[PDB]
Amino acid sequence: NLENAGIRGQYKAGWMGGKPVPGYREEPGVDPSSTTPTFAALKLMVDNWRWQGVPFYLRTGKRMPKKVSEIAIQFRQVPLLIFQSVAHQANPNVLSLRIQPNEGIS
Amino acid sequence: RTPEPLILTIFGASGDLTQRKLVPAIYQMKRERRLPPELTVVGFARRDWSHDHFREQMRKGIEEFSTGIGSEDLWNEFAQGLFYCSGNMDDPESYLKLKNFLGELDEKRNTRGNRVFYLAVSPNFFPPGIKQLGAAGMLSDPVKSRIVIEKPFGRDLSSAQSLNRVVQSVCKENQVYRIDHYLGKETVQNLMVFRFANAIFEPLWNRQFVDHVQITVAETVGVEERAGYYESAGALRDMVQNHLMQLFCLTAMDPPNAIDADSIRNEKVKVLQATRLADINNLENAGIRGQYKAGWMGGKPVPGYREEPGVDPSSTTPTFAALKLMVDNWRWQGVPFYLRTGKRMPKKVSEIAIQFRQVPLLIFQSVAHQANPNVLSLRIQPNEGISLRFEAKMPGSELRTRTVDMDFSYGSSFGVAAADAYHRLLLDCMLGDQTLFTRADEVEEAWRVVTPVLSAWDAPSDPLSMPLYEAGTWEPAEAEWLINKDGRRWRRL
Amino acid sequence: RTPEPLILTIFGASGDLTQRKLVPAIYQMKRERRLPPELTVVGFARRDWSHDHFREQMRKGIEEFSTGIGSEDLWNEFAQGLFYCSGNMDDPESYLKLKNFLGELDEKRNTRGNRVFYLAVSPNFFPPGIKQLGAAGMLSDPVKSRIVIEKPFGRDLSSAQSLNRVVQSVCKENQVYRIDHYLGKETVQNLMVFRFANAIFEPLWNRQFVDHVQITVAETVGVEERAGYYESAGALRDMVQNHLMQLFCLTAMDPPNAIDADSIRNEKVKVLQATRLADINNLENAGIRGQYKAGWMGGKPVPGYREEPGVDPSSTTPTFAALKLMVDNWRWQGVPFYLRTGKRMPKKVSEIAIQFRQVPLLIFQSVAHQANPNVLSLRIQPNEGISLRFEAKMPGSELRTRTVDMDFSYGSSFGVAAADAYHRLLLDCMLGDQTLFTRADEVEEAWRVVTPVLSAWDAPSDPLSMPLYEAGTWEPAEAEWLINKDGRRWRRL
Repeated sequence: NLENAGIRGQYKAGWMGGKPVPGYREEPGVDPSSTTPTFAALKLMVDNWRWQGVPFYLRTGKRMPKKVSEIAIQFRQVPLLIFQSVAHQANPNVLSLRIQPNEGIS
Repeated sequence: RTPEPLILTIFGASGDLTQRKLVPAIYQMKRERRLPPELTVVGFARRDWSHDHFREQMRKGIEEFSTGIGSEDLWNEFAQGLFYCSGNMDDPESYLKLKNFLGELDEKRNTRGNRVFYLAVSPNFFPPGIKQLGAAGMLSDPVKSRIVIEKPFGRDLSSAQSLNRVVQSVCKENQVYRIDHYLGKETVQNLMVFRFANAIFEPLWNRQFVDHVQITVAETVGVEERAGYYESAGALRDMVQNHLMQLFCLTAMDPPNAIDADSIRNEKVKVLQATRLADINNLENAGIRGQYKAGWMGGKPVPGYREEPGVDPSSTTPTFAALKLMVDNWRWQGVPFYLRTGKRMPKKVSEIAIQFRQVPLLIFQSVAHQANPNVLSLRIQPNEGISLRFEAKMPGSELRTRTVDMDFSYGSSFGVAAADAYHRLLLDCMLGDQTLFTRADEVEEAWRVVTPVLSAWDAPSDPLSMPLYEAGTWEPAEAEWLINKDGRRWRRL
Repeated sequence: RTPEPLILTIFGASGDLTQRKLVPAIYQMKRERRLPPELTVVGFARRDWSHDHFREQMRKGIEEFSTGIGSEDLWNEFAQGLFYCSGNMDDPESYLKLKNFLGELDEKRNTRGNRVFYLAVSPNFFPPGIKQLGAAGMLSDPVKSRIVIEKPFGRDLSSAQSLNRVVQSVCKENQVYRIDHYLGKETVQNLMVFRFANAIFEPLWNRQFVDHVQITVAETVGVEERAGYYESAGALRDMVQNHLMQLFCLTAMDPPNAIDADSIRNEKVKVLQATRLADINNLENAGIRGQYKAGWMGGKPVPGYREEPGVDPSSTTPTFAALKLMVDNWRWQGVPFYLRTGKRMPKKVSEIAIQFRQVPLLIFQSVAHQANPNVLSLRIQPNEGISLRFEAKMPGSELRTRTVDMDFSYGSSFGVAAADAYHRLLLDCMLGDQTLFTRADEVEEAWRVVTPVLSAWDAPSDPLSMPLYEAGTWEPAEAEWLINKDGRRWRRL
């Protein structure tokens, strides 16, 4: 069932920077009623002795709000929850690298 | 090693089971020249007996329920030291007479002023006896006085708390010995020395590898001439509170920092403080009960529970009791435990099984597309030992894997066997250390853990709704559904 | 799964040991339907043989050095594929004659074209033979021609490099089989399955639980025959590079991702690429020589090394070795690997002993105050199996530990061994699977590892500077000093 490991897409008319932006099937050269995708997403898995059962999610696209590039790693949750605190403690700690403007490690 | 002179003034009044269990045992122990040569025993009952009267009564008992007297003059020498007093369990004059008796009869060897009171009476008599002892000021010096309390210690949370509070006001701790269940020596020590003296077994006890634990005990006799007591009892109040909940604490305990008794008991109390029923809201996911009927154990048919000498025609007393627990500390998070017990099962096994996780990925394909995970299977009785089960290669020309195993038996590869346990417990009480005697916090903890299901089951219901199982089968079907709902299986022993 | 029929050419045949090493094996294979009835063999070399002479000599060989000829009709049905074509080793005309003979045999016998070339010439003739074989272009198609080169693959690093360069320029590195070694299809697969199918033995294999490993291989037979063969080699190109460097690779190898030969060989080379001796500058902490003198064996006198036929009474060829290798990767950093071998030692045995570490802190008391740590004892010699030793409890009223072990022998649950290793080797060569053979990189890396000690010991020195051990003692005391310099002792075995 390929519908569980990938979704295509295409961008139509909208707004980018306060100025109207034409859709994909309007550009000077493209053929109306096309099928070439623009947004792609996947879900890969690794089968070895140290990455068993940890899914990887990939993404890309065009005409998104801003340029970035991230590699976000998310860690598990603590076993005991004595410090229940507030907001359901739904804030697991992550470690994110950056390969775009404002390079750094956070 | 060698204890000190002492006076064993039994407070258990006049009975049959208590004397039959105690007097032959203490006589046998004294015969084996281990206690100090000179000792005294003081008799207390609710009747008038001549010295020769109960002397010959005890002589008849010991001759009937042992191998007789090893010597002839030694019998009279031992009997010189067995006296009987007069009194009751409520009269203040009774304790006054006992005090006079002791203060006059302690002249021989002075007994160094040490005394101990072994108590063996009907459970309802503990509060009056302890209150009378406390008001009378029998024991004041906390160096030579001890008090022993026998089973049962209670029946529910409130009674246990009340008894603990009452006994706390009279004297401090380090003097009460809540003897009842006996998980004898040469088992607890064996488990410690096997677990905390190797460097290849300790790093394999985490949520990382261990996936599943389960503990089982099983009997064969069922119900016997003790119907008078068992008529007001249950599996929950007979085994799950006294034996299984100590085996579980011993299995899941943290490594202690010293070999002293205080550290071990402290660790046991700490671990038995994060255990809870799996599904407290709905008892149908964490509890099943039963009652055996229409048996065929052995070569002859055996009658059912509701139809035998001494019964309640419409009763609901259980005899099988599963359970589920789930510790949630920093080390055993998300790992379930199962407890099972019952009566009238074929074999009398009592084991502990640990099932490890599967390998992260299967390079090698086994037979029938399935593999048997590794298992450590510490056995308790009979033939105590340790077993392991790993995987090897079938001698064929293809990558086909079977399961082999290795064994180890204590009896054959070490000595022959051991001795009785009651004498060991009495000697340990004599010496003055408390390694296996429970403290007064874990009793309350166990009662708190098992209270919800106890209250739910105690409410009377339809007598026709009790699940039943024929004597010979392992379990009723509901327990099978409980275990199978997740994807595991009872170990067919 | 019987391989397809084909024709064999045996270069340098009709010599010595070729009959007893090939004819009985192929005869037994054919009798056991291992090959189709379309199998033929062809002789070679220069002496003027005869087809009837070939039949008579083969009959004599099978009668004398095998079970027998079985049924006469069986030999009649066999005797159609044994021809001969005399020719010089370095004669291109004889090579063209061989090609014409092969073509005629293909046309008549209808062998379908596929071929395997077997080489059994003296080891000082590989370059000319390979070059002249490649001159005529007998090896063009990929599955049509496989060439097997017998022991040994050179002596020093330079000779091996030259041979590799010569081989690389004639045929693709997919048909050359270097045979070599003797580890069959039992031990290798058994060890790999045991390591990579359990969920307990894997996490305890890195550098934070293991302390050191030892690998022992011992024999009791003397130099026996082949004095000329031994005098030119010594026990460093005979048993310490062929055999003893396979146990190391199999023991210290990272897990693979498949089963075919590619992944296994790649992992083996990757492991072998990051090893080195201990003290390269000073060769006194990383090597000891030896030589066996006169002694007692089996209650009978046995002469020393310098009394056999053909050995001059001044030779310095070793018959004992001892190294100390060390790995330098992310997993085995700082754990020595003591190796061993020898001759005339008693109790022929092989072993792989792994010794774990001690516990962080000790709270218990040892009987001998030694506290022997746990050991795994993988065995390869007869009585194969796995044995592990841990601690238990001394019966009595005291806390002491005593070392006891489990056991599991392959000879009880199994014992039906496979055929001769040579038969399986030949079958695998026919069908095609390079799992059990060696690539070029492995050979070059082993030679690079052993180069310094070999060069140092090859240089001439004082005739009486060889440390000496009599026949029967385990080793000269120098090896004992090498192992005791750090504290860990040689395994008593």
